[PDB]
Amino acid sequence: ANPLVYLDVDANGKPLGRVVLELKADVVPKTAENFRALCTGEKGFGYKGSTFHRVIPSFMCQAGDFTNHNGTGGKSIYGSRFPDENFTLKHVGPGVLSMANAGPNTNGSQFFICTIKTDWLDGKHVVFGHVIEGMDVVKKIESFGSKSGRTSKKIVITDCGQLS
Ligand code: NA
Repeated sequence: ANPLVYLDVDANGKPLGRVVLELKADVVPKTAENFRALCTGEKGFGYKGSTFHRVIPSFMCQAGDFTNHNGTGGKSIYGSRFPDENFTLKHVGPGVLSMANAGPNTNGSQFFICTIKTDWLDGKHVVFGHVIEGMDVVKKIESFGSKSGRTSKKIVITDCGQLS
């Protein structure tokens, strides 16, 4: 039942590779389905053509603000925001896929892929998947970040979709 989706990512127009993510529809179906549909674009909008705007080495790579491209925007397939579904899944290490937010019950479209264990985010950010393949691509993304989050190159999700 768990979708496999993919992100194809470049830096300054140069492809970095493909990240494959499992979405834990068995634990957080509402959150998984939001991300799944934003990968396919089947609601008429989604991640394709948007950026990793905030990338912090030894922390995480954040993306999904396809409206403002700076961390202030994005929207879910349900509306602008939707509640925290649950906090069952934990930030157990590199490769965890989790919802960015602006506090309780503010999930939109922004998400992050961890590059370390970010356990202090447990109970505050909804984990909804993990990297199946392409953690080397995530590390390439991470290499273009900074401790401030600002990236040294424009990191673009050139394509995305569902594999199964
Ligand atoms: Na720190």
